[PDB]
Amino acid sequence: MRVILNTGRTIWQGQAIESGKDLKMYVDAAAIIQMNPEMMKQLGIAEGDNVKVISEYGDVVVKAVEAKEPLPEGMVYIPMGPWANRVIRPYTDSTATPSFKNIPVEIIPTDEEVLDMPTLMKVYGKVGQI
Amino acid sequence: MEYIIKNGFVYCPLNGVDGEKMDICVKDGKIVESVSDSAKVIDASGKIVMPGGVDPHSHIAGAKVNVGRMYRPEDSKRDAEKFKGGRAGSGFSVPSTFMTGYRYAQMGYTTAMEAAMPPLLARHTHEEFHDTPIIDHAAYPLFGNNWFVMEYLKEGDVDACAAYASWLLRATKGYTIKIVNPAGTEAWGWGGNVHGIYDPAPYFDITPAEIIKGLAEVNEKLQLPHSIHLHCNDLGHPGNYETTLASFDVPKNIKPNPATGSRDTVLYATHVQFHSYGGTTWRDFVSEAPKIADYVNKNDHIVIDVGQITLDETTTMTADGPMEYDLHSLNGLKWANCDVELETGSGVVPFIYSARAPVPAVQWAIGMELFLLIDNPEKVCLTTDSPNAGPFTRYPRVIAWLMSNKYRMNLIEGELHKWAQRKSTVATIDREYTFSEIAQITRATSAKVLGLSDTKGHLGVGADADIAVYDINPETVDPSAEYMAIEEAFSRAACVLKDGEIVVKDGEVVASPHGRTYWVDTQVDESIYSEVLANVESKFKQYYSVNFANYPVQDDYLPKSAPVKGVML
Amino acid sequence: AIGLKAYPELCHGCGNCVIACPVNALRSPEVAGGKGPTDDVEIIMIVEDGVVNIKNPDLCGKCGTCVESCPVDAIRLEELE
Amino acid sequence: MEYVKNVVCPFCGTLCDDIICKVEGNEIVGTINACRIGHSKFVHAEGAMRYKKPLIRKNGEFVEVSYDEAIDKAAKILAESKRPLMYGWSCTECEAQAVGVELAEEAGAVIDNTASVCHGPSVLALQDVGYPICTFGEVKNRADVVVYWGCNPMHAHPRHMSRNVFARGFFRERGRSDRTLIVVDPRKTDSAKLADIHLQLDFDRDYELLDAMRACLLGHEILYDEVAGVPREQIEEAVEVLKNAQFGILFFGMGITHSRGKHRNIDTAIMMVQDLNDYAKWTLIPMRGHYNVTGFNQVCTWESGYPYCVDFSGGEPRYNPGETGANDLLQNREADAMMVIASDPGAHFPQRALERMAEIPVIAIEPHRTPTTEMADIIIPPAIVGMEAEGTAYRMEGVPIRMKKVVDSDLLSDREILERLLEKVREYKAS
Amino acid sequence: SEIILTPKEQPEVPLEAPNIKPDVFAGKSIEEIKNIQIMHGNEVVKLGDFFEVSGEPADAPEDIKIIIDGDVYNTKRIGQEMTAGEIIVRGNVNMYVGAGMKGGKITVEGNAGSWAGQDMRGGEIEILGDAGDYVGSSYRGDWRGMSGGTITVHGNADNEIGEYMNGGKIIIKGDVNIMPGIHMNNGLIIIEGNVVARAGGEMAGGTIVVKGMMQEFLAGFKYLGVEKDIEVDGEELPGAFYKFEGDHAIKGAKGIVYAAVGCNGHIAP
Ligand SMILES: Nc1nc2c(c(=O)[nH]1)N[C@H]1C(S)=C(S)[C@@H](COP(=O)(O)OP(=O)(O)OC[C@H]3O[C@@H](n4cnc5c(=O)[nH]c(N)nc54)[C@H](O)[C@@H]3O)O[C@H]1N2
Ligand SMILES: Nc1nc2c(c(=O)[nH]1)N[C@H]1C(S)=C(S)[C@@H](COP(=O)(O)OP(=O)(O)OC[C@H]3O[C@@H](n4cnc5c(=O)[nH]c(N)nc54)[C@H](O)[C@@H]3O)O[C@H]1N2
Ligand code: SF4
Ligand code: SF4
Ligand code: SF4
Ligand SMILES: [Ca+2]
Ligand SMILES: [K+]
Ligand SMILES: [K+]
Ligand SMILES: [K+]
Ligand SMILES: [K+]
Ligand SMILES: [Mg+2]
Ligand code: NA
Ligand code: NA
Ligand code: NA
Ligand SMILES: [S]
Ligand SMILES: [W+6]
Ligand SMILES: [Zn+2]
Ligand SMILES: [Zn+2]
Repeated sequence: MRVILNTGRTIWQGQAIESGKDLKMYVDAAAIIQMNPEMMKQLGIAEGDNVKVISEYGDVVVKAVEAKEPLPEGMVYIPMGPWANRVIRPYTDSTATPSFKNIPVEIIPTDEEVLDMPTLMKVYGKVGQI
Repeated sequence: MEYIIKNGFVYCPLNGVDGEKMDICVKDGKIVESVSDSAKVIDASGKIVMPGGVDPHSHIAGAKVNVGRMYRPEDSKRDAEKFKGGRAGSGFSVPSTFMTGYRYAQMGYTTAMEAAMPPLLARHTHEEFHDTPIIDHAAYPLFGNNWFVMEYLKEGDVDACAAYASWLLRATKGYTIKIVNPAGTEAWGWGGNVHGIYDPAPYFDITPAEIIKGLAEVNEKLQLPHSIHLHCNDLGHPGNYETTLASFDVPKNIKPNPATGSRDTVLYATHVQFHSYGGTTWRDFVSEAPKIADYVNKNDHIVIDVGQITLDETTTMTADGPMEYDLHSLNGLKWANCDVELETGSGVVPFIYSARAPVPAVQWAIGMELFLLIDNPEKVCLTTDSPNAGPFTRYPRVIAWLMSNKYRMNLIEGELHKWAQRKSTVATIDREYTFSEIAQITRATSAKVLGLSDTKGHLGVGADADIAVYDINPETVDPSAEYMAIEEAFSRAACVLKDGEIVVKDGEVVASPHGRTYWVDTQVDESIYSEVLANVESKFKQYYSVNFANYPVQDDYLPKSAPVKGVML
Repeated sequence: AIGLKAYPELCHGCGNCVIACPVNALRSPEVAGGKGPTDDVEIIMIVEDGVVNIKNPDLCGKCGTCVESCPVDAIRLEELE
Repeated sequence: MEYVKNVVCPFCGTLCDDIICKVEGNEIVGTINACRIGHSKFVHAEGAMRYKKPLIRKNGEFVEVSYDEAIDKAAKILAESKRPLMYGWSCTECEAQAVGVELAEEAGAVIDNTASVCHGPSVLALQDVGYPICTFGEVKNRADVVVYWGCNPMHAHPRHMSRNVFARGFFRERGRSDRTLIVVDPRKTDSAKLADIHLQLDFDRDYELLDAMRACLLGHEILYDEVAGVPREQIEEAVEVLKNAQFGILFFGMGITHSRGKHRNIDTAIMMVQDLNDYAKWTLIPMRGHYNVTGFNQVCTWESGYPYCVDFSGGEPRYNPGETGANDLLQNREADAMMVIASDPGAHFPQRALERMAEIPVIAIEPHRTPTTEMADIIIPPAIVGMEAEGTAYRMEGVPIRMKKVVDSDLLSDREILERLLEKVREYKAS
Repeated sequence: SEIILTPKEQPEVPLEAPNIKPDVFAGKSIEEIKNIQIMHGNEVVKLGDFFEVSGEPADAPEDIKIIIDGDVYNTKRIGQEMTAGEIIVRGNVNMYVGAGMKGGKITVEGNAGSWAGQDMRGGEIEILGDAGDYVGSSYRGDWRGMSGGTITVHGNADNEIGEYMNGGKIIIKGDVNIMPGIHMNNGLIIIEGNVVARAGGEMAGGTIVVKGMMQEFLAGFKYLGVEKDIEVDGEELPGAFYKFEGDHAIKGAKGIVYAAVGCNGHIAP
């Protein structure tokens, strides 16, 4: 289904970045998609089920969680981090600042696993430069 | 290290030297009686030798200055430079810090004072001064709208207010009691202002006249080197000359008592051009500079600076928050503001002073009347409230206008709006300043009134070796006819020494030493000091947004601390 | 009986409850003005190790001011037994 | 167990300076007063990597090297680059930031901070229309109307509301009861749950709502019956609440800097705040993110004349956000090398910028393992500002506060690393 | 006289070439033109290092026609501040094409980057492809923008076209994205295609004409009615248009927005 992706802070994502972006708690805080219970019923999913998020700019697998901060109808929330930044709009409109918030995306349930932090970064294929 | 500056025409008003050919000897940062035969020679034949320039009022370091820099990228695009051997910089009216130090040194200035420092933001002023090369400097903390000052002076407790000022000058590493629109900027904390010297701000119930008188008494009880430094209420309004003259009389019966230096005046009034307006509105507006000049001529307790209009596109930045909002309401240009908790306010607005527009033309004439109708240059300093009336790089043009009635008449009869002739007496004044009088208003008056004349503003034995050499021959130049050569020579000094080391050679910067930070060290009765400190800390716990322990400026911020003593036990 | 109960696992350590409490504000001028205490003081609760921590429960009057100040229901008035 | 008081928190722009650190045998083991985030920065989480030595990438694996070897290779990269990008800076102190500006001049680099992904649009706006602000103590002591527009302080500046809203001030002695709290956000955030008025507007329509509010403020009719999902009558009522304030403060965040219009959303909010001063005293404060993002823009401005996106390729400074910002230089493939300091673009830049980071040399001056170190060729670990190193930081409304050294580290400070890098870049440029 | 610049391979680090203009080429031989300085990142290089040069010199810029016979997608500031003569680019250009130009003509056969005609004073710019953001805009912080000249884009353009415009004319034959005429003071903007949102946002004066559909508009505008067969600064535009005055969020605003009736019924109150 087509939804609007909003991204930003959570206190839990804050605690995780300061504890360690190499820990399991960062995957648990930032590789997630918050949604209203009504949207979870439309998709036929439950908390803890994985979701494939696709935009014009990329793709990512994140874990569904029920939103404790209610969303307007048709909006979802992925906390800021490398999972969110696989799919948001990179273009700056000649300002230097990308479009991190309110991007149209396609979401469907998936049996694929969420990628941990080092594995997710391998999608970019870093080539050693020295 | 030894230097001998040979065969120049010396101008040192404090020592009575008026263009005499003589040698100046230098050893390890000081002017001395004589040097050995191995001393390096600086040939000044056919040139003018003066003490290093001393600027008593400029906006060069701190919060309001940096908002002006940040929010004016177009001011930087207009004037961006990379100095050979130095740092990159930019800004025509609000230069970056390295460029500021370079441009003062290039025109032979070696000391400049930051005119308006908010106490809570003092660390910002000192950090900018660290990145300001060459010039010695000081910063003036603001007191005219401070909550502690207003509540102690309301009750007539000048002893407690003196203990608070002693602590604040040390905590901010400041030098002067600066007063800007007393009570008015507090009233601007609620969107208002005060009108005249008998109108109180809300709640505090203390008038501007009571703040001025009380702070002048505090200043002399603390035996500070400089006097109170006042920016009057009602800045820029037709008919404000009456408020100005009334303000000038408020501290007249207070006797000066500096511990350091030779100051003998109780009041310093800044950028008086903006405070000399007649009429009741802009429909019957006239210059009242002749009445202001007549008051200064007849009274012995006052020194002024002019705030001369340079006729440029510049930036206004002051601690007069409501005046800045009113300026934005008139020209519609971008407006910045910063109300600082319990202390002060500020605003920044760009401003175009066009020669062809009627109010800028009269404002230019008002400043010229103040310089030229004040008989004694010992009562005057050359300023532009930089950048408010124009950038400090225009001081050489101000000098050239003062030395040439031909330059003035070429502007008056040319582009300058006819209001300069109809609303002022400037076209009837043929007086031309001499080289001695120029030296008086650019280094002697300022050094003396600031309490620094034992070491600054003169070329006598015992002075710090801060020296400017200008490529002007006073035996052959006609300053009236050759006004563009005067302007050009004062803009690019042939040689500048700072603490006896060459920093400028043929208008180019060749060395970037760090300058000293002058600040005032005072000690009051231990019992009143302890009582005031307990009250200050209690008010921090309840009403400030920071903890008392983190408020004072740490020693790390002053690499060359130069304390000056006031009262001691 | 009804008494003060903390849920530190839900707490942000925002300090709204600490400041809003009239008992804490009366005992500490720093707290009255929005700061965490620096001077040594005995108050009902403080933010410690990032979460609300109840120190002197006997001083609580069960007024409900702290409860209105918490948007995440991390401090409550409920039956303690 | 020792208690170190009056400590400054090195996390967000609230820059709390009343932190108490619990110290046991050269280790910060706990805190008092710091929120959940601040506490997490101060204490070590078991299992998190804290690098003890510099590292260089070889062939997928990393090898430990000395500071001399790592700085030598980093200097060679910067010296040989035609368009080097020096990015981050917001989580270090002002002295290290000033060495950075000097190094960017020496290398002919572009220097830029996190403002280019944050309040950079607010900087573009304030340059065009102005900046009417105040310090936190004026909010605490005078404000009767507090607005949080497109910011969620309960999750992002956790002690901000307790310090500025619940606090009892000089003229607002009843604290929360003396203020009207307004929150503008498309979500029902934990900050909106505390508000007296929650304008739950349509996303990406703040500019449209602000146009209607400004026309109404100036005595004009609103053309449409509903704007950004808010009925005409309720827009008129919101404007009356603002006009009746004795002292109003507009706090704003990423909700309007990142969304449709970017800098023009801030521009219209600033102009509304300015025009409100004909009826009531009004000011604004951008909710600056990192504890020292503000300090970089202050340092960079006072030294060069420009705040961010500063290009020194031509010697004299030049400024063009949209051309000279980090994302512009990476996405347009102009940058040929990148030095990262005290920031994590690996985690926090969009995919299109990461694709460029995969193809160019990356130097990371970073203490912990992050997505940026996963993309790095050289890792140089420093002592952490506010815990193991001192220096100035600037709060969101420009108040400077000195950060403290609470415990000792054998690692070099960022300032020391940058001074050695500057000396080595000069040596390579000469040879 | 024609001077031909044939580009060699364009570098990945862009070139900045403000000296590519008839004013600099005037009075120089072919060998002197090859020595003209340009920037390649943080290094100063010669024009000849990145272009083959041929043709016939001329003493006056009005008699010079520069032909760039190839793609210069990574070359910035071509024609900056030119006063006379002509430039034809047989390919794309990067940012700042004709920035601050006072006279003469520039034709770009391909696409142009952002800031095409920034701060323009006079002359003509014609882009046969698409343009970026800030066509005919001002510089950061300045309240005084484009004061004259004509810019025509045959394709589409992006955001903030005519930002702070204070004279001249901009014609977009395709579509625009958001905020065309933002802070406009004077001048004329004609959009023959569509607008996504915020046309004339914060405008104080000037005229904006939209012949296609405006998806969204602004509540600060006053609706004046339908006007047919309109005429604006000599440009005759046949058909019916909804007329609006604003943006009344600005004090003393006198700007006009015309929107074609056929596809803007949802914009009229
Ligand atoms: N926990 C945590 N705290 C942090 C950080 C962190 O990484 N984690 N980083 C710090 C930094 S660098 C920054 S900049 C601050 C930022 O702090 P905030 O400015 O609070 O930033 P966000 O949480 O990204 O977004 C704020 C709100 O904008 C809303 N929003 C989305 N679209 C729109 C819109 O169209 N209109 C409006 N009005 N609102 C909208 C979102 O729903 C969200 O609640 O946080 C700082 N604090
Ligand atoms: N999708 C999405 N993406 C976003 C955002 C969003 O809302 N949505 N927000 C954006 C914003 S506003 C911002 S600012 C960025 C986040 O900005 P970043 O700078 O990417 O944020 P952090 O992950 O906090 O990175 C700070 C780094 O500094 C390191 N560090 C801490 N102390 C020190 C020190 O003393 N010295 C040095 N050298 N390093 C130190 C930390 O370990 C950490 O890795 O994210 C942006 N990206
Ligand atoms: S209990 Fe609630 S109000 Fe108190 S600190 Fe925790 S989150 Fe904040
Ligand atoms: S219930 Fe009332 S007294 Fe008890 S902690 Fe909460 S606010 Fe304080
Ligand atoms: S609010 Fe920000 S500065 Fe204050 S303790 Fe929490 S993270 Fe640290
Ligand atoms: Ca502009
Ligand atoms: K500037
Ligand atoms: K006297
Ligand atoms: K609750
Ligand atoms: K940690
Ligand atoms: Mg104040
Ligand atoms: Na939903
Ligand atoms: Na004052
Ligand atoms: Na005339
Ligand atoms: S930030
Ligand atoms: W940020
Ligand atoms: Zn003043
Ligand atoms: Zn001044």
